[PDB]
Amino acid sequence: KVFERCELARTLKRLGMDGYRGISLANWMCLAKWASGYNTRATNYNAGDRSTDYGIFQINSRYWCNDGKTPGAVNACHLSCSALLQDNIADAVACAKRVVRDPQGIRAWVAWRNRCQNRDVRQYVQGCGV
Repeated sequence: KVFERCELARTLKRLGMDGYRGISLANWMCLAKWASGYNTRATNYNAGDRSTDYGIFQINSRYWCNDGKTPGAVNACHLSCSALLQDNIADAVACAKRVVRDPQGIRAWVAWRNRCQNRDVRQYVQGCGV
């Protein structure tokens, strides 16, 4: 599923993402936009280390979810990577909250550092009623 911008913003708010570990909804929106284009089916294989990023938040198979084919997998979210390809993002959200409980927080995602950090991200939530 490819979410519409405001549809996703409201969904994330309902799921408790606004202000989670000090991270504003706009920051989460900026991440989803650049990581997957708000697409739950997005996958990207990293040939170099043989890991794959899954779903709307592009969560990596080495540290967070298990796909069974990634060497050195830890499966911190205790979830099958398959759960991150559903139209329902409840599982992706639960796992994204786990990622940010580590000290690095949202900096764990390069996409956020490259496209969102130190920029004005208010645009991502404007007019969504959140």
